Amino acid sequence: TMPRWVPLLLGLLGSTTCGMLLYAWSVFIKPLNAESRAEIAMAFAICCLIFGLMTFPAGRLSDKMGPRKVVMTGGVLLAIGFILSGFIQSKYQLYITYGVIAGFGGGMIYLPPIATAPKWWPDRRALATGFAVVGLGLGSFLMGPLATYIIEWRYVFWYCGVAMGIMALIAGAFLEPPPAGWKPAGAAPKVTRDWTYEEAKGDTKFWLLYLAYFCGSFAGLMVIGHLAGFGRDAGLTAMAAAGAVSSLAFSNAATRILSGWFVDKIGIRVYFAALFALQTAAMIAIFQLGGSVVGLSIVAIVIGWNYGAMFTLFPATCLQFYGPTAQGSNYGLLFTACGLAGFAGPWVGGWLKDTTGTYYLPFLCAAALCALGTAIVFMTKPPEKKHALELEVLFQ
Ligand SMILES: CCCCCCCCCO[C@@H]1O[C@H](CO)[C@@H](O)[C@H](O)[C@H]1O
Ligand SMILES: CCCCCCCCCO[C@@H]1O[C@H](CO)[C@@H](O)[C@H](O)[C@H]1O
Ligand SMILES: CCCCCCCCCO[C@@H]1O[C@H](CO)[C@@H](O)[C@H](O)[C@H]1O
Ligand SMILES: O=C(O)c1ccccc1S
Ligand SMILES: [Hg+2]
Ligand SMILES: [Hg+2]
Ligand SMILES: [Hg+2]
Ligand SMILES: [Hg+2]
Ligand SMILES: [Hg+2]
Ligand SMILES: [Hg+2]
Ligand SMILES: [Hg+2]
Repeated sequence: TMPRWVPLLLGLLGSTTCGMLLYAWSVFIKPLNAESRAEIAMAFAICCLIFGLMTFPAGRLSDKMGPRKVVMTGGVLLAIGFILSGFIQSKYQLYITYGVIAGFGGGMIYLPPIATAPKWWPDRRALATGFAVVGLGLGSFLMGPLATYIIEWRYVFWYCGVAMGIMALIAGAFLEPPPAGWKPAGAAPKVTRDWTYEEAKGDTKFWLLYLAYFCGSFAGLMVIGHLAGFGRDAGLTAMAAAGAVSSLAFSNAATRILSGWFVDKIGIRVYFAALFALQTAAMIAIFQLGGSVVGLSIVAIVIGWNYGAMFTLFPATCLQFYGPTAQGSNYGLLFTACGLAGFAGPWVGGWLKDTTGTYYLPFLCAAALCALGTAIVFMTKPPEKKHALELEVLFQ
């Protein structure tokens, strides 16, 4: 049929499309304001909400009618989203074009490779997931310099939108699970089977993981935007604080592959719980390390490592608990937690800071959420593997 590393390249393409989506708004704040900063950020808020919710229908549709159709619809929708975002005049115009259309298309791109790629790597599920999610830490390294080039803004929307449409159409074009029979390899039994979606959705462990995903995502999104202002409040220059926090991008991208590889070799739960614990420690430690370039860098690298790991390790966990046949539907549901979090978290962090005027409230709230997540992730072990009596009774 085809070499099983191609779905990795596909997930990389799709997720890199998605990372470009996530990166664009940051470069658009100054150009758009040139023609309120909060008023712009509402478009990114809608983008995060629509993306995170639409993974759910994208996952159900991928499981029902295959991932090719969904990734390609998402590519057309996101391409239209960006290209129409270029021909805008109002704020509501941007909300619609970028927040809704683009978020819809991007979510439909994002989910199906995460579900599909591991099916090709039953030997390396987490690493395959990682390739399907690693593009989201690559948007900067590809788009950023060229973005600055073309700005020095409508052109960035139009041209990047075309490029993303093409990458998503290619990534979806060649994307599909392995054929039903053969799995890519190199007295009566007791036949088990993967969980159905209705069975997993009704499982309590699913909702404990859901809660842990919400906590981790919410903490990261509530503080990440504040790291550099923490540094400037401690006496650093804007440029020095900014340099320091920028290392976070490197660690956020690398963790998606590295954690996947690591938990493939040794297992998920304790490493994942360790990453959560370390994130909790970082939310507290910033008050001691955050006032110097080297210290603020260490905190940024740790936070990024932990945060990014979430997006390989939650699907890897979900895959371990319930199996791969319904991974589109199960992970589509579960990601809606990061959907709600990306909607509301950044706003909450800003509001707590303003309320007290200080970074104690958001950082300690985020440390509490990561503590809850540590407990949930560490104590939650996989559920009973299901018994397939309706197949078991075929053996004479
Ligand atoms: C934003 C953080 C909130 C995460 C936790 C949300 C709990 C929502 C309730 O879940 C319910 O649990 C039952 C079994 O436990 C299921 O049978 C039922 O179908 C499901 O609706
Ligand atoms: C900054 C912290 C980095 C993570 C270091 C913790 C690695 C955990 C290794 O323990 C292993 O975990 C597996 C279960 O998941 C099992 O094989 C077994 O219980 C144990 O051998
Ligand atoms: C002195 C004021 C209180 C400080 C310590 C408690 C912080 C309570 C803020 O609530 C926040 O609201 C979000 C709403 O979605 C939830 O995610 C979550 O429960 C929590 O992060
Ligand atoms: O990895 C993701 O998919 C993500 C989702 C929502 C917000 C930020 C990110 S970085
Ligand atoms: Hg957002
Ligand atoms: Hg988005
Ligand atoms: Hg976290
Ligand atoms: Hg999210
Ligand atoms: Hg708090
Ligand atoms: Hg909190
Ligand atoms: Hg809460």
